Amino acid sequence: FQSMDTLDFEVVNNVGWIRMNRAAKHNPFDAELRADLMTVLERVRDDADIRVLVLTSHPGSFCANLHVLRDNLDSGPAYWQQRIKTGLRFIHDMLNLGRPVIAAVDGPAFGAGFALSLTADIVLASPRARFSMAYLRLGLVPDLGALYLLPRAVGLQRAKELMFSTRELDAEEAHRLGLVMEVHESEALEQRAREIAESLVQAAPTALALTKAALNVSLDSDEQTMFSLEAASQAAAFSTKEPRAAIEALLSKQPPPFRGFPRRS
Amino acid sequence: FQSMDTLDFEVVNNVGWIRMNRAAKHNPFDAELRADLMTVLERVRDDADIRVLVLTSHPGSFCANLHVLRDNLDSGPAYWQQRIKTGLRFIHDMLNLGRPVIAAVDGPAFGAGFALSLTADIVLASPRARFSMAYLRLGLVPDLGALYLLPRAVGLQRAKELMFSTRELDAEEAHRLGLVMEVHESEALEQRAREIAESLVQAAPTALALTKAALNVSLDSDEQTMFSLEAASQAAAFSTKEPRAAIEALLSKQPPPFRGFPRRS
Amino acid sequence: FQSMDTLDFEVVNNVGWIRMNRAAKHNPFDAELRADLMTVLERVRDDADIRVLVLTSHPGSFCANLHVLRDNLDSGPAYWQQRIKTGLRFIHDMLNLGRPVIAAVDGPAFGAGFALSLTADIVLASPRARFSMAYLRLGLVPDLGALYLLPRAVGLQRAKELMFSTRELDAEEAHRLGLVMEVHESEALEQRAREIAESLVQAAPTALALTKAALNVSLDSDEQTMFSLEAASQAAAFSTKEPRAAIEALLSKQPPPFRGFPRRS
Amino acid sequence: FQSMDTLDFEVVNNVGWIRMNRAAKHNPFDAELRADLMTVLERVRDDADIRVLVLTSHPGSFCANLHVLRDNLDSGPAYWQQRIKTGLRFIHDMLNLGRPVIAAVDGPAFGAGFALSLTADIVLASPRARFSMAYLRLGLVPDLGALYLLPRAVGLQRAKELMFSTRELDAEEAHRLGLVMEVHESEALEQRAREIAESLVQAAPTALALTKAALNVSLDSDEQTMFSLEAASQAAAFSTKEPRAAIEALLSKQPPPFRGFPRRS
Amino acid sequence: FQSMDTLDFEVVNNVGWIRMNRAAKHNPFDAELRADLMTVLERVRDDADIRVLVLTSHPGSFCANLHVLRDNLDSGPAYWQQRIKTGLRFIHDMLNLGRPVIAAVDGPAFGAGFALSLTADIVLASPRARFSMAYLRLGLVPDLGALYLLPRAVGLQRAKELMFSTRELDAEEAHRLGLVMEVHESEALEQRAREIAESLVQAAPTALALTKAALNVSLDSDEQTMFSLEAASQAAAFSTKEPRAAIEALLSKQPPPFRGFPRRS
Amino acid sequence: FQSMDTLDFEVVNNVGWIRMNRAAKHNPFDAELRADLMTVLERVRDDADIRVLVLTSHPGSFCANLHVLRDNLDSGPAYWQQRIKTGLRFIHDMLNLGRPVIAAVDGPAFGAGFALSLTADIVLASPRARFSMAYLRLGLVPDLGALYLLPRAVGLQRAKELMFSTRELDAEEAHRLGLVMEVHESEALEQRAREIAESLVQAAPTALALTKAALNVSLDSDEQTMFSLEAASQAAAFSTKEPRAAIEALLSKQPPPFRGFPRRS
Repeated sequence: FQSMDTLDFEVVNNVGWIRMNRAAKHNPFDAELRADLMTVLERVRDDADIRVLVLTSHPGSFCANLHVLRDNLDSGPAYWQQRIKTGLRFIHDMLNLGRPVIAAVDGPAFGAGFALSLTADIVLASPRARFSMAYLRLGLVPDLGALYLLPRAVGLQRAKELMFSTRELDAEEAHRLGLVMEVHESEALEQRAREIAESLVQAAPTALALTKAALNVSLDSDEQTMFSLEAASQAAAFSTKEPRAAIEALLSKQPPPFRGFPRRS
Repeated sequence: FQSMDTLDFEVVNNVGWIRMNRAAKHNPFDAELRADLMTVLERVRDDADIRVLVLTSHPGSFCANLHVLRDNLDSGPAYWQQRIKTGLRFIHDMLNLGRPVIAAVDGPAFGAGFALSLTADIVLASPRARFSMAYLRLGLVPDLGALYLLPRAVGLQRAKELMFSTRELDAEEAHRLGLVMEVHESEALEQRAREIAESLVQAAPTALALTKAALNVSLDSDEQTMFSLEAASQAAAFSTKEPRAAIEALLSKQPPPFRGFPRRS
Repeated sequence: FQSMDTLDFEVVNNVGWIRMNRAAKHNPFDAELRADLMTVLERVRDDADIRVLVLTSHPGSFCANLHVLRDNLDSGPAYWQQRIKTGLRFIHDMLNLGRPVIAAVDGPAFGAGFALSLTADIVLASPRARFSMAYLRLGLVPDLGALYLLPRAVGLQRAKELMFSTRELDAEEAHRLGLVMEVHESEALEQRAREIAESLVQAAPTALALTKAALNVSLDSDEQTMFSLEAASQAAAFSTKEPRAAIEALLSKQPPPFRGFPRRS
Repeated sequence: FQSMDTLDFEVVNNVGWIRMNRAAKHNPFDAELRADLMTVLERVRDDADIRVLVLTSHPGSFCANLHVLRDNLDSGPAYWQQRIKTGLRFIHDMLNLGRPVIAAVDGPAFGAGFALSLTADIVLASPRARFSMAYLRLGLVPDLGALYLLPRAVGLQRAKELMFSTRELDAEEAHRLGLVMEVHESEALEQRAREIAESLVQAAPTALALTKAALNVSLDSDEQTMFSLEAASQAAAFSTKEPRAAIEALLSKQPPPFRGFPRRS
Repeated sequence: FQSMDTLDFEVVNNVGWIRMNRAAKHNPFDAELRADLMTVLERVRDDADIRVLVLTSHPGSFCANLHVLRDNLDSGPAYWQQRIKTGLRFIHDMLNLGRPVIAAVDGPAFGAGFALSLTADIVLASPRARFSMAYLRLGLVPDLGALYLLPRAVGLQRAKELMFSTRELDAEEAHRLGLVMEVHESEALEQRAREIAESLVQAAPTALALTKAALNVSLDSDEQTMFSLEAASQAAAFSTKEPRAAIEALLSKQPPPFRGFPRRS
Repeated sequence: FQSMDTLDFEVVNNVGWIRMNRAAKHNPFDAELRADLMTVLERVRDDADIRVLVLTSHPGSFCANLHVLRDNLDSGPAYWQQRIKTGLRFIHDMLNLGRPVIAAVDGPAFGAGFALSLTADIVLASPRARFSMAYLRLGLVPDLGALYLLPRAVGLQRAKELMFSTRELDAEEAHRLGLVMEVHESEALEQRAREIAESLVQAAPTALALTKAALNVSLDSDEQTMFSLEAASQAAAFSTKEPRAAIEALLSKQPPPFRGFPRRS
């Protein structure tokens, strides 16, 4: 249990809970939050027993810094090319994280917050969740990998309308579009994230990491490359203890350690 | 009309009907089914008069072998890398088949069965159809090209939730997501597959094969490559008899040989 | 204000209105329309003050030439490979146009017309709009980049069913599938296109063009390439006047010049 | 035979000779040359009897406009993004030209001239030929598709050293690196280009165009996509008269119409 | 030891020797050779103890069927699209073979023979070896994956000159271009192939197969995809016995089982 | 001037000199060297005045840890998948570094050292330089991005022979293959690296960084994507001071600040 400037981090039942802790400020994606998230990721890397992550906030907020923009308006192309790279190093790290990441969204996920939610493996939301890409309001292009991530979630035409309109997607529509897996009342959201995360603790870390890594590049790739990635990944999976444990159980007419997510209740 | 160990194959009105014939066992995707399907594909290749294929089962099943997994748990990486390749040779062959393939799903399409349904050009289902990727329950990564095929059907976020949750998609949701083209009552399903397949018999084999081949790689490719594929494909299509027959008919105020699928009734 | 053989072009409030003007003939995509559209694009390129384009028709039509096909049925592969390239030069130009293009569809968008609508950034439609790829009825493969564009809008399985069935998508389903952003009554359609287009006049031309160019290739590309494109694009955006104007306004508790699209009314 | 402001164009024995005609100015790649080259390309498109092109200059020059750069130094990102696109439209057209293009280089091919030579199918050079990418001397990135074309010719490491060093490659090294097919004395260069071009007149236009189009995208693509392009292209080639003529000749123990390039003499 | 119609197959010291046995006919790549090679590949798949393959011929020939072309000149696009696919199934199988393939070339490798040599992992040649792509002499595009394979070996410009010129590459130039690893006198060629093949018997089958599979797709892919393939492949390699055996040996100041190829002598 | 455990770092005339300082141990690529190199990269990022980097060693060595391998032989797939990712984070950072990196190689560059040299923009070597990929000797696949980097430098066939043979490339051959830009006597090597690095100090940081970023992804990409990257990059370059300074100088008949590398002497 560690309380940081921009988040609280707690490991309970092999689940790393990242609770962003500046709800009134809407947890802005600034250098301070980036640094705290990097600290979390480094702790996660060094500890295989942190099996699953939940990314969330105090209720009513998620993630949604103009002074730092103002101060750097004329800093020049070389500066901005590098500053974008700093942001992208973080997104790169999220996509490469070999643990499942569940985002629980109970407030605005705008700009950086929407990009952040797009790096999660599973997104759960309440009816309070709002998603928006509003960079064009600032005369800017979408950053933090949004140009890459959004079309892979919703297709080209939908990405275009979202980024040009800068409109807010509500939870129901985000669910309709497959950005959000399930919608729950605000008062029930954390428990659902808990149930799902704790179920994934029982899943094989190797199978999890390899499945995530392959899915994350699938739409960048081609048939033979993905077929070769499948072959290497399955070979790796079969050299772990989990398939035997699962197979023996099922042949003994018993349920395997990972049975999927718990039924909604 | 040939009755095999795992399927019955019948050609009627230029349509090859593949009826998997082990409903009680849920038509497991094993070496025996693979070999029988390969036999069918080889017969299809040698006979241009088998214009369309329907892949189906005795009602109540579709396609859904743990002993062979158990026996090979510690066979090693080299073995598994090769065994995955054997499976992938088959999927490669399905995707490369120059005839339209209609899958008619009236039962569970799980794991290999879901991958199999993903290789079809058109999927028809009843309310009994269930789709699931449950490899993670075994501590394994999805195989038979699922990592490649699923995101191309539903996008990255949806593929992720399906593969991590291992949940069952019902027919209605599969239709909503575009996996399934139409949902029909079990008692009406075969006749619809018949109507659709027999309509495609009238379509140009060259246009059909080239359209399928281009679509199958579209999302792996890029603008100039696909533009070049379009140019080569259309040049090839114009060197067949079908455009003349279709054009002459339409200019004579008559319907062309292929008018689309029959209206639902 | 210029009246051409196949369209009328009018610039009003920095919006270029392209009104195809052969409604009775359904504005066929022929050499004449291509040439007139090319003239428009060349005028747009030379005039940065034409900030947004609306592509539309006299009401009841959109875009939906068999004699030229008949006359060239046996012209040969070299001929057809080149003629396809001529068509594709135009589509290439549409996708590369650095201004937002709004299509307002109040009638059939068939074949070439559907391809044309797919090159727009935003599609608005009435309940009269119908979309269809019916090339297979002619024994031909889809042209004008449809094999490339359609799967990027709707995924592989949906593209396949649309192109094999040759069915007509109504406005409601096209909206459901994300081809169409909003559906409006025919009598209200033009005003909505007007409202949206005039709002985009306030958006930064640089941010607009760079966002469009990046989105248009996102699904052809990969993580590191798109990350590098993001970095270069943002560096370019920050060297324009619009971010300062937007940021100063927002820090002064005032709305920025571009606030998104006007609320539906 | 047409004499233009920046080139002379002559068709002799089905070969289109493009002779750039401002040797003292080193045939700068300006709006005037672009427009004249576009005129040539349009004439080539409309006339299938112009089977092969030779791109060359009065001896001692090839292709190697700072005032237009100076005048536009502060024109801004939107302007430059569009002006680059104008240049790239031309390069796109060169790469898409379905006729073989032979470049005969007897002088500096610098910047735009090097890019131009990279779009040719065959490059012949004299010992006077020099190749250089010197954009970095101007504080600029390489343009006219050089970032795309050069690594496909020489690999990444070599492209990097060339573009960072801005060094001049002589004919011998360019030949060593495969940029240049053959090196001939200045006094012999045109006749070799003539011999090679006239030999290609005998080659099948369809096979030529399809081979060029496939090669031009090969390194952008993947196994299954290129295999599908091969299949469509060969199907198209077999629907022409040339294979029969070639096969009949060879079975009659006679040489085919196209036997390759004439022996060096 | 099995003597077939088009080749003799012999396994000696864990090396599968494929000796094509129709030298006078230049071992034409016909249905008969394809079928015999497929038989070999199937035997190789079923026997992990066949660790390395050598593909060769009786001396003076390698691999270089016009009647079957003549008979099918007007068979049509659908036919040819399928026949090309049959050929490509074979090439696909060669590239996917998880054993190292050494080609020993002591004669013409023309057309199909050049494509065949391009699928090998290592090519050894004598001064008698000649390589040529001469499809354009027949009015055809290069087949058997040449459009894909050649640019990956030599770059775009070189592939173009080779395919347009249809010239013969001698051993020395092929070695210069990296097609050929080593050139040996005809009388010494087989022994060198023997030495190299028997050395690879000591290499880890898993590392071999995974390295080959990754290299074969590297130029089709991108940074993050290849990084993910590396991670999965190394994880798989570390679950084999060979690293321990190699590491223990080297730490004991002893040579590992695989030390590279024997010195030339 | 900072002396670290595995390297000394010195900034002289805007050039960051990285001098690896464990020559007797051959500067092994271990956690300690990685951490020190990361420290350097972080200092480079924070200081735009460190314009160019030289990566080198005390003479006689470059970069060429079995105990850490031995200790982790059976740590499992999940562990190794993550440890490979740690290594790849570093390589990713090298490729993304917006400053030119010159490697000066005066000794063995083996395994990790060869991968490291492949991330440099320019490689200079002495006749003492040796390059080798010898992972297969350990029963392992090449790591640190070698599977990605090597084919982009030398093509597929050459990468294969290098990785399967595990042979040592001498300086002369590495230069022949374009891995090495220039070969200099050991006693002259550092001064050449100095001359080249100090010349690049005069080059535009924006043009440098954008050119590097585009080249690094060129072979992963496609025509339209690279054309769009070119457009965005040039727009960014024109918003810097360097083009004006260079253009004004050249129009004044004076040399620009960056004239290329100094002549060899």
